[PDB]
Amino acid sequence: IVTKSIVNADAEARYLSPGELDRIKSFVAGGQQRLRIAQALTDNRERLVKQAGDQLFQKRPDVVSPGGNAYGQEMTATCLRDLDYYLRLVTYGIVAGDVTPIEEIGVIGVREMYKSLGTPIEAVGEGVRALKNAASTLLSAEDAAEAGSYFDYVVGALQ
Amino acid sequence: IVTKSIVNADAEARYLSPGELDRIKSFVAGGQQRLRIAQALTDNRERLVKQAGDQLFQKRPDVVSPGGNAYGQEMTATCLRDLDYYLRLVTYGIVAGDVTPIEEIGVIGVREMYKSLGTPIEAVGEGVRALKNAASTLLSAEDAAEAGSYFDYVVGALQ
Amino acid sequence: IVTKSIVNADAEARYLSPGELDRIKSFVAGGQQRLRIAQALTDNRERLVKQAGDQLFQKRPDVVSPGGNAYGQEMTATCLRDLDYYLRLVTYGIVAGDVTPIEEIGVIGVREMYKSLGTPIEAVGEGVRALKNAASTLLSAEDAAEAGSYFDYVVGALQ
Amino acid sequence: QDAITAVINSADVQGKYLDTAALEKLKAYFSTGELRVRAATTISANAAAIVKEAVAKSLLYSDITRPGGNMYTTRRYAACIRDLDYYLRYATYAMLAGDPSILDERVLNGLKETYNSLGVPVGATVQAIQAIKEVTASLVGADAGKEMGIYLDYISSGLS
Amino acid sequence: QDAITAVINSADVQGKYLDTAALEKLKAYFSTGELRVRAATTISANAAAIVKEAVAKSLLYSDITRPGGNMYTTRRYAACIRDLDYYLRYATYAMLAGDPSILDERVLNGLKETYNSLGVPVGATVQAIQAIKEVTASLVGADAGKEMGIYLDYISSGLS
Amino acid sequence: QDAITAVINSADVQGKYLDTAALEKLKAYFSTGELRVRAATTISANAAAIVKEAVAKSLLYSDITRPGGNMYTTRRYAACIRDLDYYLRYATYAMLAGDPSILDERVLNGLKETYNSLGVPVGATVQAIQAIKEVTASLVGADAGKEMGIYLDYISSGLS
Amino acid sequence: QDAITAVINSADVQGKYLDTAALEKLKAYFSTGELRVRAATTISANAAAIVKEAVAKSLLYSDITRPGGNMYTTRRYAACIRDLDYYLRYATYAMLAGDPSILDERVLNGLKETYNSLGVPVGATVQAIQAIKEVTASLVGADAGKEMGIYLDYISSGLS
Amino acid sequence: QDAITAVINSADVQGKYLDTAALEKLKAYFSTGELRVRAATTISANAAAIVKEAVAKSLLYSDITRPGGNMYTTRRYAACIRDLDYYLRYATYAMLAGDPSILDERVLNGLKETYNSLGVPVGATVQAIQAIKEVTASLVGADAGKEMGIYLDYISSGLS
Amino acid sequence: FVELGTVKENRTQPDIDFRINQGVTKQREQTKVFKRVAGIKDKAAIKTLISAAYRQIFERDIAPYIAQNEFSGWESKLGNGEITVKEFIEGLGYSNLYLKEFYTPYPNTKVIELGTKHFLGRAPIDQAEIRKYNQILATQGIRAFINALVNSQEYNEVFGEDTVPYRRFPTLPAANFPNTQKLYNQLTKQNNDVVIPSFKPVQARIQSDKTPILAKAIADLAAQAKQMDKSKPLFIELGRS
Amino acid sequence: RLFKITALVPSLSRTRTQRELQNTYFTKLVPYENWFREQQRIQKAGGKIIKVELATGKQGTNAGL
Ligand SMILES: CCC1=C(C)/C(=C/C2=NC(=C\c3[nH]c(/C=C4\NC(=O)[C@H](C)[C@H]4CC)c(C)c3CCC(=O)O)/C(CCC(=O)O)=C2C)NC1=O
Ligand SMILES: CCC1=C(C)/C(=C/C2=NC(=C\c3[nH]c(/C=C4\NC(=O)[C@H](C)[C@H]4CC)c(C)c3CCC(=O)O)/C(CCC(=O)O)=C2C)NC1=O
Ligand SMILES: CCC1=C(C)/C(=C/C2=NC(=C\c3[nH]c(/C=C4\NC(=O)[C@H](C)[C@H]4CC)c(C)c3CCC(=O)O)/C(CCC(=O)O)=C2C)NC1=O
Ligand SMILES: CCC1=C(C)/C(=C/C2=NC(=C\c3[nH]c(/C=C4\NC(=O)[C@H](C)[C@H]4CC)c(C)c3CCC(=O)O)/C(CCC(=O)O)=C2C)NC1=O
Ligand SMILES: CCC1=C(C)/C(=C/C2=NC(=C\c3[nH]c(/C=C4\NC(=O)[C@H](C)[C@H]4CC)c(C)c3CCC(=O)O)/C(CCC(=O)O)=C2C)NC1=O
Ligand SMILES: CCC1=C(C)/C(=C/C2=NC(=C\c3[nH]c(/C=C4\NC(=O)[C@H](C)[C@H]4CC)c(C)c3CCC(=O)O)/C(CCC(=O)O)=C2C)NC1=O
Ligand SMILES: CCC1=C(C)/C(=C/C2=NC(=C\c3[nH]c(/C=C4\NC(=O)[C@H](C)[C@H]4CC)c(C)c3CCC(=O)O)/C(CCC(=O)O)=C2C)NC1=O
Ligand SMILES: CCC1=C(C)/C(=C/C2=NC(=C\c3[nH]c(/C=C4\NC(=O)[C@H](C)[C@H]4CC)c(C)c3CCC(=O)O)/C(CCC(=O)O)=C2C)NC1=O
Repeated sequence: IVTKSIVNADAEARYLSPGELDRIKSFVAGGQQRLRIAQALTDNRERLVKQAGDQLFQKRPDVVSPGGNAYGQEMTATCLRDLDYYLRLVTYGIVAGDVTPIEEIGVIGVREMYKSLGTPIEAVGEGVRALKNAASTLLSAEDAAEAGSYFDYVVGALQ
Repeated sequence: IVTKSIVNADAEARYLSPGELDRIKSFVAGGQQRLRIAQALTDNRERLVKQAGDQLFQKRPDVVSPGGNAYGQEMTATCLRDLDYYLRLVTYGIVAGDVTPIEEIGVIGVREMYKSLGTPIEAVGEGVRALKNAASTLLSAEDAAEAGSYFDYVVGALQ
Repeated sequence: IVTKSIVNADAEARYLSPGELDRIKSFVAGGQQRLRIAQALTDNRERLVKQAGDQLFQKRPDVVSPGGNAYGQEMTATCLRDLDYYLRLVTYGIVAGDVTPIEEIGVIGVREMYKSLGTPIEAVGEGVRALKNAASTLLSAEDAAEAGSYFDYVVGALQ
Repeated sequence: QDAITAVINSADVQGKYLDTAALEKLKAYFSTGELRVRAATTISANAAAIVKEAVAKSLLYSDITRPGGNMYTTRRYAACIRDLDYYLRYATYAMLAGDPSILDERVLNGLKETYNSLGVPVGATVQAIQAIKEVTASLVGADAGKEMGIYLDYISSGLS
Repeated sequence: QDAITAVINSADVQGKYLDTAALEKLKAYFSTGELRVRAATTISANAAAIVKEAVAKSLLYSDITRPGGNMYTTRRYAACIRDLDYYLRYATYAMLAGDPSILDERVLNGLKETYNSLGVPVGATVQAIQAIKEVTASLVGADAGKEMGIYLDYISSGLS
Repeated sequence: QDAITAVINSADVQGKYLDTAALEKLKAYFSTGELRVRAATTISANAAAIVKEAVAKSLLYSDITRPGGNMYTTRRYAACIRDLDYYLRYATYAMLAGDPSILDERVLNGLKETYNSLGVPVGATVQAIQAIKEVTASLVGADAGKEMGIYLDYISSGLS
Repeated sequence: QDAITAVINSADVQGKYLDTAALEKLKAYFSTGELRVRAATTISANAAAIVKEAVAKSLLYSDITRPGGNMYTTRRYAACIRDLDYYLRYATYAMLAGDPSILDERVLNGLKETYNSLGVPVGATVQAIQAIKEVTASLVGADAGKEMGIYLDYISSGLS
Repeated sequence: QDAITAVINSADVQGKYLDTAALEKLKAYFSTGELRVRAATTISANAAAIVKEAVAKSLLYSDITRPGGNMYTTRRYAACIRDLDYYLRYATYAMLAGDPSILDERVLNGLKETYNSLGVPVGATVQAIQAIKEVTASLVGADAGKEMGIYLDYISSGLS
Repeated sequence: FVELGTVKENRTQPDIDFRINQGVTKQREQTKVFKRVAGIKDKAAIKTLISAAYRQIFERDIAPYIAQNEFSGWESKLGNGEITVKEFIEGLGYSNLYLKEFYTPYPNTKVIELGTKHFLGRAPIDQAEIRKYNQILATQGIRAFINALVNSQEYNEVFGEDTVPYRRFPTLPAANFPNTQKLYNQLTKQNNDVVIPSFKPVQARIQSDKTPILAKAIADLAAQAKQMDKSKPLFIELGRS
Repeated sequence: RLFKITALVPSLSRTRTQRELQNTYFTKLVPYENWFREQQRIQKAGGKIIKVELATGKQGTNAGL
């Protein structure tokens, strides 16, 4: 969020306006809660990928069906690896406080990648929704709100 | 919660211990937030039953299927009426502050009732989970936590 | 059935009343038919587990579906092993003449075990119903009645 | 039952949600709970002094404590003190609940049956509960003494 | 008691030996025991289906399951199912014994006292037992449904 | 436990199905159950006569019933008759079960502790159980007297 | 007992007033109570998931759930789930009290006696409590997982 | 003690001469002594290989040999090998004697006291003795492996 | 699938006979409860209940232990039914017979356990439950002790008014299993010595030095005092030693 | 001094499947100092107390019960 304000005041010839300094000071204050939320999502990763695969393959069985992409153990392992990647990028966005280092690695060219891989993007969005539900069950209320923030950004991005 | 402490100190021959008086004073303080949460769940009931039926019939289609119980317009109307009943009991438990006047009317004999009606209890638990999700979207964070409290009690009770 | 009458007359200070001696003499007379029924269910076990898995996975495909518990070869092998266990306990109850040594090993705490394993109990009841149907096809009429007796007890117990 | 639980029950048996009149009732209860708790504390302070002052006002030096009266035997005097302590304690519970249903459920259920079985005089009991009410209305103030006297007069009216 | 035990008792209190009329009664019981046992087996088959069909015939979608009715609360619905299962089970016992004395001894003893204490409606119970009787007379046949309806109507008549 | 229940348990703890040796054991039990039931009936006939004959054989006219002995006081004579009736009754139960586990579970559990606490002579008890065994082996025949004497000698051996 | 009650007791048995070290202890407890309450809430969230994950980590697919093991019978599996739920619940109580005395008073009192009486394996219980500790330290975070693991290791050390 | 010495003792404490059942027992022992001696020879052949294979089956690559386990320190690994060699050697002695009394007298006397004093895990010891039993039953054959497994299971059952 | 649940061992005789009893004792599902559900006109089904009550509340029997047998008015009021089973157990506990069997040879400490074994079916739970019953045996008789024992909301919520007590196998409280098995495995009049005299208070092995963010808080907050505390003017905060 | 009481117990907490008829309604005699805690226990379950009657005892007598 510091790079955001820095390039924001850098396109202008002005310095960083002190309201931006206030938002940086407030983010610096909230960084400890951000780090605890990121560590709580860090250590419990395989539970979240398990419950996300659970809720997704209960929701959409066509990836399980042989016409779909995630058919067989190798393809379903690649599917849960993709969900692991997106959980990792969500933890990066939780620490960074703003969605730039997660959009730069997971969002900015995802539609043409998944189009030329054959997979549907709506099933990936449902998988990140299942990750958001499982992390909402894993965390407290003020933690699940702040995690569902960036999970919500990913779900809106994949659609 | 006052009847709880009163029968609790009434089984004993002692008076109400002043720690119980402290918890009654704190509940008396929080009663205004309880009343606002109950009115917010009150006026928006049909939205919550609509989204609960949405998420349930998307989750479990066997009640929609003709072998299930909630087949046809009359049976699905009785189903949404049951969800309306459980939302009403959740508002009662939100006002009362403790789960006694909701367990006394909705929990204490529900398993044999739903067994001799033919309906599965897990679908009712998923319906109350959908009610909890819709009310979590409807309320703020500290309100959704305190509503998901009693919704969580109902979901644990129906299982 | 002898332990049943013995603890039954043992709670009282009286001896075994001779009507109980008549029922023990009649069970002693029918023991040869009981032993033949148990051996016929004994030697044909893998057929019964095969046809039970057949009729169950035709009836309920969610255990086959990846959201269900019996997904994959290891989980479906554990599923057919559970059906093998229940057939074994049914043969024990056929020999013993009364459902005590089968309820003591398979019934008395099964609901919380299957609840904390994630599996639904109704699918297990349908599996024992499929075992009852296959053993009804395997045996004669007076043998299938007396086997469907204890199979019926297990089906009523798992629900 | 409570006043809260009575409001929830009256809204429940209709299938009604919590309308604004029920919210008014609950907010009035949440306003009055302050003096309810303070009154219950100072009544729990000196219940024995209240019972002593009440028997010294009403029952003592009468014919009731003389031989022939119902409070002559010392076990009957102890039973009298026990009954008055019961009336004061359950009136405290009904004052803090704000609903007299616990008096109907726990005290006034089979009490006239017992008092006519034992030959207990009813009018002297009513006057003793009246003296209890005057002593605790003096001790707690008028504003909480009204609500204390409501449930003590409820016990007195159901007893008669 | 049995029909056998009732015949033995009626012969005993006179000091009479077993004359030919008592032997006729016992031989009629030994003739009817076949369909008695078969009826008891198929009633023990699907008692839950009989109770479900009976409440769907008589009690459901009335005001009784609406709020204000006696079957509104879910513990009261479970108690209703329990009472109907009791009526069917004890009617099965009285059918297999061939003597309604166990209904008088175990069910109909203090039941009107309980149902007037709790405020249970009696006429709706009678109509529910009637619907039970119609469902099991359809399920078992007419020939054993007569004897089942005799003891169910015995429960209904003693209840009223 | 039974012999049936012991066979089922021994097949169960291995996870083994009922193989042919277990079926041989159960069929031998189902062969011997005839004389088991007949022996239990005629032992239940005259248990008091067996205990009377056993004390007349072994314990009477000794120093044990003289003063100084353990059967001198009449409550101690009644306790002696009670203990011998217990030994005969539980030996009947172990004979009909065909498994001595109920003797180990209900009689022989803390019995030497009790008999050394009270100062009860153990050898005279063993000789009394021996006289019980001889009397019931004479009364029931040799073929069931063998199985009766097996469990009575089990009680005698565990007592020593 | 509490940490507050332990500090008050340690100051009381000397007759000492509350000196500054005791005030430091109470203020440290009042600092840590925030994460204590938050940890207790999220452990009360999903206790069944923690017990399920712990038996799937440690006890499942072993010989313990095979025949011959102590968790073979389904009542013994239910008793295993009950014991693990007890360990987690009382560890939650000891975490929120900040004093392990309730573990010593309510859990660890006569537990080795019971587990050696029933033949319960102790080392598998210790490994199951270890898997419980790892799962809840992952679920709650490291900072409250330390205090949860302290009382779970207290149960494990007293059990051994 | 022996099987010979046990038979002689059981005949001696009665004052009985050697009757035909005791001669049957001694002649059965003199029949089985052939394979007893051959089994003892081939177990004395490669006892170190049996202990090595047993720890490689059961105890190795677990948490027990990891730090924190009871076999982490190398003196504790040597003590583990010593205890397993003791179990195998005394089981060989009890197999050749044909009587488990030397296990009760020399091994199983105060062993649970020692293993609960040192904190030695009992269930891992039982599984190690089980792996010993499987390895020597494979090595010696089934016919002598039964008698070897009887005394090894005797050690395992007395240890638990 | 015929491999995931077969054992690979042998389990010969002592391992075959120990895994038989590899858990709780067999007497749990065999102690048959006695319930008064017969009816008023029965004179036979209540005979078993009366002898069953004598078997539970007295350890052995009352036949060779009382001369002119009492409770005949009690048995009559049972058979007629103006008296519940709980008041019959009251009349059994009140009688001077029971006073001579259990109160007279046994002390005031041991009678609490022998009196809660008979009526409540289980040993006393912790020390405070021994303290209250000892005060009741202190300034009141046994006729008030067993009275306050049976009138608790533990007798009438578990056994109920018309059942006799039966031997419970309690689970939830601390050491309420093995004390009960130590009480019930002993026969009548076997050990005069007191089974559980009291509850020895055991000390903890962690007081407050661990629990290491209560302990981190001791430190962090002790060092919170001497770091500049900027809330008041700065000039007063350079002059603090 | 004994009382003849007829009383009813609600049994609200669980759905008993047994006979359980005696407990809901009974007519029993209870002694003098025992009826106190019986009163209290019957009121704990919300039970209706139908009728309290004197069985044994003359009221107003002081010595001799
Ligand atoms: C961190 C940024 C990042 C992303 C987003 C990413 C995606 C990604 N997904 C892939 C495959 C895949 N992705 C999926 C996806 C799914 N299964 C489904 O059914 C759903 C539609 C969805 C997940 C629930 C499947 C099935 C494959 C294998 C497709 C194939 O083999 O052709 C592959 C090719 C195989 C590989 O090298 O892993 C890439 C590169 N890689 C990355 O480094
Ligand atoms: C306030 C306390 C309270 C509860 C709990 C209650 C339940 C209740 N549910 C009923 C029916 C029903 N309940 C359901 C339930 C469902 N649909 C499904 O598939 C799911 C399993 C579930 C809801 C999502 C259905 C389908 C029926 C109609 C069944 C029939 O007609 O047999 C009925 C009978 C019809 C009626 O009179 O409404 C009752 C009494 N009533 C109450 O007064
Ligand atoms: C003889 C008494 C006895 C019973 C009853 C028993 C049940 C039992 N079922 C298990 C697993 C299982 N049980 C099932 C059951 C099923 N598949 C389904 O979809 C249906 C719901 C059902 C059978 C048709 C499944 C899928 C698993 C594996 C679950 C997992 O791995 O988490 C396990 C854990 C794994 C194991 O050790 O076998 C036990 C202990 N074990 C016993 O010793
Ligand atoms: C919580 C509601 C409640 C009440 C009130 C209650 C009363 C009650 N009062 C009793 C006796 C008594 N009650 C009284 C009381 C009185 N007689 C007088 O002259 C005065 C007018 C009045 C005192 C103010 C006396 C004197 C007795 C003694 C009769 C006796 O025991 O011989 C008895 C008989 C047994 C016993 O005391 O222990 C009961 C049950 N029980 C209850 O559960
Ligand atoms: C074996 C003979 C026998 C019977 C019948 C019996 C009945 C009985 N029914 C009861 C309650 C009840 N009984 C009913 C039954 C009904 N109310 C209605 O509206 C319907 C007309 C009818 C069902 C067909 C209900 C609704 C209650 C609940 C009252 C309550 O518990 O709040 C109670 C109060 C306590 C309890 O259920 O657990 C008893 C004792 N006991 C017996 O021993
Ligand atoms: C079911 C298994 C079982 C047994 C055996 C049993 C025995 C038993 N025998 C007892 C006393 C006794 N037992 C005996 C018996 C004997 N003394 C002799 O001299 C003879 C050798 C022998 C009789 C054959 C006597 C004389 C007493 C009386 C001691 C006394 O009460 O003063 C007592 C002390 C209390 C009482 O009788 O009521 C018990 C508990 N309890 C049991 O539960
Ligand atoms: C609050 C503290 C507390 C504990 C722990 C407690 C334990 C306890 N565990 C028991 C049985 C048991 N406990 C276990 C537990 C285990 N066996 C294993 O193999 C595993 C290693 C371990 C589970 C992790 C089992 C399997 C039984 C069943 C024995 C039986 O009932 O047959 C029993 C016997 C009666 C009963 O369960 O209902 C008690 C009292 N009571 C207490 O008050
Ligand atoms: C201390 C005062 C007192 C009395 C009198 C009393 C009597 C009494 N007599 C009874 C029965 C009986 N009472 C009698 C007595 C008689 N019938 C006749 O024909 C004769 C005229 C008369 C004998 C002289 C009989 C024959 C029965 C048996 C009824 C039955 O149990 O089936 C019963 C029913 C239950 C039972 O005996 O155990 C009671 C309670 N209870 C008491 O507490």
